[PDB]
Amino acid sequence: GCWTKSIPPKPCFG
Amino acid sequence: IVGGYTCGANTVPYQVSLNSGYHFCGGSLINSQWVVSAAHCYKSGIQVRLGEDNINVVEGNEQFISASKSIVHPSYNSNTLNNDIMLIKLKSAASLNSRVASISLPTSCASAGTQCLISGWGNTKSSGTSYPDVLKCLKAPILSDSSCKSAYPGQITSNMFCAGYLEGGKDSCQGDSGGPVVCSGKLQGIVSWGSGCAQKNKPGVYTKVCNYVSWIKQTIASN
Ligand SMILES: [Ca+2]
Repeated sequence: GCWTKSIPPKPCFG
Repeated sequence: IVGGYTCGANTVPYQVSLNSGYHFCGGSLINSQWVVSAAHCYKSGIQVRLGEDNINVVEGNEQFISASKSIVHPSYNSNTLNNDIMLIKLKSAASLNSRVASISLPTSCASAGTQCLISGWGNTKSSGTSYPDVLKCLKAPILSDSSCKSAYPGQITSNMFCAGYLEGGKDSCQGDSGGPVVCSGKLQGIVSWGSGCAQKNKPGVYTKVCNYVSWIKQTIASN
């Protein structure tokens, strides 16, 4: 699924 | 970084680690007082760590400096990730040296096929989790708009580009966000997002820095 590449990941719309 | 290699100590001297009791994002030093990162890396209490190779051992030549300001692009959108760029001002100027140096901003955009260097302390696994001590590097080409839009229907704006390998196995990953994509000595991208990491036909998506040069300059001047 759609995720940012931070720790932790945040969702994106996808 | 999945499928990358050990950069070598201080070979990416503009690379910084953003720390809040743990490494959570990367960034790129653009002058002695300013770091470029991703807007989704925004939070209070950011410490910028410069001159790092092994982020889990203190050698004595690191500079740890708090962020005094973290300014997201005013049109950042956390749903679409459009305008995923942030400027961090350091509370004190960094001391530039062999291990701490700024990366040039672009004067023109890059093109499909251009090979770029992507770096970070992010996850090195596409399934499961492994976080490296030392900085990892990946050479990756900018992909065509067509490839990018096929991979991410409805999701790619003029402020994004895809870079990587459609076969999978090589990508930026969680912990790499905000870090540099450098092409011919210019900062052309910021690690932003993707559908997982290193998956077939799901290349990394990056903020297109060349679109923001005027905003960067104006924001630095105003703050
Ligand atoms: Ca260290």
